[PDB]
Amino acid sequence: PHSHPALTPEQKKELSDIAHRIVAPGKGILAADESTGSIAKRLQSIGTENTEENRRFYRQLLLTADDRVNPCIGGVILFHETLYQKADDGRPFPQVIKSKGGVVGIMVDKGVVPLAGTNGETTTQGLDGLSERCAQYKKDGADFAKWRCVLKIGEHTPSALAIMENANVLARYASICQQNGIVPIVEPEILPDGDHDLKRCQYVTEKVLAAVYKALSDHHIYLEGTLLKPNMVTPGHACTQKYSHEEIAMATVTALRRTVPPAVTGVTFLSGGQSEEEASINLNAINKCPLLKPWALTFSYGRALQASALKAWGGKKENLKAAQEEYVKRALANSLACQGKYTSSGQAGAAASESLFISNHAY
Amino acid sequence: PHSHPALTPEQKKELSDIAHRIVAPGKGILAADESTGSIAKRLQSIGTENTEENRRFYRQLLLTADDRVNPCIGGVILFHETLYQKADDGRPFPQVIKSKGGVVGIMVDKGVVPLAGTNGETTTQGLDGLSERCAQYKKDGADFAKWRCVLKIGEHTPSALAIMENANVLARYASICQQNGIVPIVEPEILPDGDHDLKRCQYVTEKVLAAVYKALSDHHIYLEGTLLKPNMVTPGHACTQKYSHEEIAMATVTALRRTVPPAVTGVTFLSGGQSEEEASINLNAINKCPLLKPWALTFSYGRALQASALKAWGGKKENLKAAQEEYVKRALANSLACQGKYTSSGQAGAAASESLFISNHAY
Amino acid sequence: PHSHPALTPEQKKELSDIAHRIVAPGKGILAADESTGSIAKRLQSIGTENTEENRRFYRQLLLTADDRVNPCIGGVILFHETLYQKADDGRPFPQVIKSKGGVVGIMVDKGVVPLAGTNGETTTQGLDGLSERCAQYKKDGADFAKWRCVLKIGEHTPSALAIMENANVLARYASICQQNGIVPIVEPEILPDGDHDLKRCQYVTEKVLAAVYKALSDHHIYLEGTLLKPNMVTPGHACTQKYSHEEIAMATVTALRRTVPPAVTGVTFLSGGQSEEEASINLNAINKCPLLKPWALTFSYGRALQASALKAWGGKKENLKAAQEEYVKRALANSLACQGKYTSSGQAGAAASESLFISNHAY
Amino acid sequence: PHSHPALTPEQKKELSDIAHRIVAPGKGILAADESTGSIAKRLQSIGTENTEENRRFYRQLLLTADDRVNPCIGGVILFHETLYQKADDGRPFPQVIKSKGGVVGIMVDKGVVPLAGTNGETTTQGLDGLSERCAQYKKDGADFAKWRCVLKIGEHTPSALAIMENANVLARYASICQQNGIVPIVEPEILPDGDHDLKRCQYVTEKVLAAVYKALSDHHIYLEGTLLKPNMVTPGHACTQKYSHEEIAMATVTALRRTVPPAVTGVTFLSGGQSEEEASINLNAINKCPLLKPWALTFSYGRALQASALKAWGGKKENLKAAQEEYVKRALANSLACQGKYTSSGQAGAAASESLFISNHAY
Repeated sequence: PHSHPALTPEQKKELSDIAHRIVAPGKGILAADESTGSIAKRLQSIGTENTEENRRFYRQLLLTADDRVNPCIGGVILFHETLYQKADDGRPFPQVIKSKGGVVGIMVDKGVVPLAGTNGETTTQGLDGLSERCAQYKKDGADFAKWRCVLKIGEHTPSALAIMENANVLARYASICQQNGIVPIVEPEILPDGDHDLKRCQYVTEKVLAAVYKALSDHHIYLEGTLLKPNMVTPGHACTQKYSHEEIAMATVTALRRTVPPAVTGVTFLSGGQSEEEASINLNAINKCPLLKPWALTFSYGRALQASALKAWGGKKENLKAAQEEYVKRALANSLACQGKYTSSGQAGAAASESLFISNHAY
Repeated sequence: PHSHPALTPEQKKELSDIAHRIVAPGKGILAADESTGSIAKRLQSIGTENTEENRRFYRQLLLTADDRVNPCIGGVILFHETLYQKADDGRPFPQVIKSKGGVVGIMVDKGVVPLAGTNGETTTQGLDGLSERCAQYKKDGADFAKWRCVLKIGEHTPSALAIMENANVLARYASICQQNGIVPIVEPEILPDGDHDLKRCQYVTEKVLAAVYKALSDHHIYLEGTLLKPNMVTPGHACTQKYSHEEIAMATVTALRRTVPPAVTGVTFLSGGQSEEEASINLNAINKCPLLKPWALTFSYGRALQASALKAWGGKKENLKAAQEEYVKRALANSLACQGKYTSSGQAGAAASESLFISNHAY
Repeated sequence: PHSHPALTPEQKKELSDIAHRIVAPGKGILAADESTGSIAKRLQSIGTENTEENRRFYRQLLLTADDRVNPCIGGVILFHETLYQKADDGRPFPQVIKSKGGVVGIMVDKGVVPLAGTNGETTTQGLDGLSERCAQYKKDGADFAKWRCVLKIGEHTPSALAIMENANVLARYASICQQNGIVPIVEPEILPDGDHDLKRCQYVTEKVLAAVYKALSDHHIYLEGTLLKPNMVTPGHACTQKYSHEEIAMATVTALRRTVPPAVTGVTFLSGGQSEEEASINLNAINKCPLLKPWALTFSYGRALQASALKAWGGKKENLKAAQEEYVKRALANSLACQGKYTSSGQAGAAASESLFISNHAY
Repeated sequence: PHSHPALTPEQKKELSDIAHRIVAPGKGILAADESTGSIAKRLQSIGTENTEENRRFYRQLLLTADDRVNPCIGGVILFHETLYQKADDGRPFPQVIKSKGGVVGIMVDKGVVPLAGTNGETTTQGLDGLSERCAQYKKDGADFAKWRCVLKIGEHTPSALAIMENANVLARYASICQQNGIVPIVEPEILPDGDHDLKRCQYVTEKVLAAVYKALSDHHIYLEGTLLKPNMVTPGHACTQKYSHEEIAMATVTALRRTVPPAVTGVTFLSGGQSEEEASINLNAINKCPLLKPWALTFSYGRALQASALKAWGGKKENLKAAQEEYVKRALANSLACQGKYTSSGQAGAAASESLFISNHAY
């Protein structure tokens, strides 16, 4: 084949730098990119009703935590609106994040659309005018993007089509991102739904990440300028078998060692519906695993950094400080976790709510 | 693999029915899907302003030609605007087209975008929200769609990536279209720009189409409810070698025979810069080839059907009929060609001057 | 991509001719390429020891059937032993077959081997030193070869690995073949085992062939110099649903129309455990399907052309004439079948015999 | 996809162990797999006849080395003949190797065959009956195999086909090996021929490796029981650009980092026509490269470990020890190089190579 460099030595430089700053030792990613609909559900869980002001206030709450958070938070992924909102003192949100030492992230995909002829599988849209939006985003203080692709494990899922198609689109988004000085977080999300064991999930994970990286190679993606946001290898939510956090750290680290090349700056694990405590404990064991990890293994948590804070806040403006505290605790807990310096109480405790719902809550 | 029917027998029936109505014996397709920018170039050449009224009137001009055209036109591809425009009688253009026995088509892609790391190669965007647009377009009288993917021949083109990428986007588009009852026209266009000869073009056409069809298989596209709009195998527009139309017809038919499966209802060739007369002659000879053709071999012309009409229109009502007649002449000339009944007219007058470069100065 | 002529006009010529002559109207293929072990199993049934003499005589009994078979069979696939054997008159078997108007075939594959990591799947070996063997076979009067890959429909079969593998190995065998002036018959045999219905078989068959022809394209295969020896789309050998001959005919032709490009000279269906009469009846209805078939649709039968002959012989020389007749009559019946001119006393397809799997005993 | 364990936990364990022994810190591989034909040319340069004994004596010379190489040689690759030859003391060669601490290897490929339609490209044969060959070789002390694949760089090479095909064939060989408890060494040798620079080769290497690993994943290969035998990223032999060993080391490790998953136990580079010193120097620079190397970077040298010793022999049986010493020094030198503790420099001024191409004479 004949090379035709998509990026210049300088473009590659900026990309690597940004990536290495987000995953810097002890730092992780705050997933604050809940869409108006996602947040609407969560605000109502405490009794609060959805509204722009409430969203701004809530996001501010997380973003204006005391400086203890600074060494823990390497980046914050935001939703389109929050990016253009301002703190009570009139300082635009990206500036607050930036002054705290982090890089501003943006959710760029436009949701998942079904694939015809599949067993309910999907692909993700958002490629239209992506360049134009990536140009505005960076100009407005965005250094990285996030694009989510969902995969599901079943009797005949994920299919060859689902895997190859989803990989191919993630590769496209990534390519576009780099061209505009944007670092792309490739999120090949395999859903925990099902009763499949640890082996199945691990096996699936290996297969999908294979396709993912081969695709990136075909599309000429600069891996040093990318972050991987995969799922931790765990059993299905309906699996009757209990596994030790070590088995999870094992299955996870192994899948990665077999599919993720060293050039990848880092891996930011998603909480995937795990309780706050559990999320940190697993991330700890993953960094406590004897195997050789060529890249950072940190977090990119959403609910696993907001649960207790949301509850403690309860919409009560007076509860601002009490709510921010919970946020801070989880952040520090995970800061240690991505280093293997975390200690828990063998379970979960307060951070153990959530609850598994099977065909019960439509709303 | 495990089947999961994308379409029910009823959906397939409709699709196969529509695709058959467009490529019926002796009928072709009128491409009137120029966008505000494309049509502008054509209006300014004759001296007419690029106004909505002017575009509307010219579009009407062709869409209201005498009934002799009814048997020649199986479908008319319209641009979003023209689709929602009314004729002087207050009737919506689609109703006007379908009353005259024509099937209404719509252009749904959003243009070509660069592929990073390639040699000026591209891909096509437009998939975002396509289902909602296709579902709605169906509600407004459009029965078929059109999507264009541009490929190019060069020292290192088309590349594996460009081929794989465009082939995949086309299959995505089709899948979506068929889910909304819309018949997809795959348009894997291989540009004639260059100095390459017949052999090379043919060779590339065979690879592009093989890839295109395998992609449709992976995507479970219903081949019976599809039309393939390709380029005719011709040498480059700078090649130094005269080729008889017979050779062109041989190379073209051979290429299609090697890659386009029989189930494909019809092939609608595009002019691609050929003179009106040349488009008719090559299409005529294609149909005259001794090789077995298990699919309709007709046209889908733009400039090759409109060239003389635009010129004979002058941009004023006075030449309304004078122009319509040129269009009528060209269509029935091509109507005969897609059956092997056309007989070369010759060359003497009423030709079209596509841009003034080395002519006149003070007129 | 760029061209590098795999074959020259003269080579393409020779191949196209050889292939067309074998599938000439009314003509089919006799598949007597049973390996020493395979034939031993058949001889054991009639009470005849597996002696090279016995093998030579039986093969002779088939090849020396009077001139009535001449217009019926255009090709004879032999085993390495048979190719070098001589008939009673001292003339070599290929000369015998040749004088009778047929072209000699030879099996070249080395059997199937397991694909580790698959649900008991296989792939086929035989590529090592193939070129050398093909050059020898050619010098010895062999003008076409046979390579068989086995695939199976089941719970998680056939898988992507198997499909990709066999499709690719066939293309290797094919390419080599064309280089040595041998016409390759590509045989992607999908076993009829299992309780899978007709629709399942059609789907898998469609997908397998789509992979096959994409593979041939990648390897630059000359489709006009190739034959396809597929399985008919029939229900599983344990299906409880009863199907008519017209249904299997429609399913087989539809599948083919969706995968086999017009350029492919001919399709030589295999028996696949079908009865002698059932095979010919199915072949006939297939050629009586209203759907346009761009290529020849003949047979390449083994047991479906030998059973009665082999059975009547009983290892007794004096039964020679009776045995050969059972054969001649079988060839004659199929000769009409490939032309769609086969009708038994009743002007309808004969009813089945056992059909146990449809009875109440299969519940 | 669905998990179907190709190897039991103990099978994986055996492979991991073998592969790890071969590339333990400080150890490398001795490449003595020169076929009878190839070894002949070498013997001709030292005025020696290529006979049964002469070859055996030469192989003995290397294998019956002073125990000082015991910590240097992790494994030795033998040709089929040598595997069944015995040393003067009456011990079969594989016995000598084992006792001295090294694991016995055997190259199993049967040479390269031309790919049709390509610009003189190739693929490798050897898969036929490979399984039974492995079961026997294993029986006779073999623990690891070798299969070479050649890919040349040029105007349009390597092609997508050569990459796809060679990758698939390497994976087929790998699978068959692991099935018989043999560690397979994947060798996609990218020829250094031509005037292409450093960047072109790195690019091609990245592409080739990307395909190799995807194919291994598709075939369900156990990465922990495999070794890659790639070329170092070095410019073309006809290139006219001076590159320091530091530039070579950088380009090389980065390529592996972007493709080779950390699970790959080790990488045993090949000399690629390099001189003994140059190979030791480049390997040293490669190991002392600042970037994180998750796999063992060692050697597997033929000429670069025999050159001087071979010359010293010059047929004279007396020269035995003097020649054996030159080999010991080379082994020790490289033993230090595979750890990045080798005193050197490398300047094309004193002891230079064919620097003619860089010379003004090449203008």
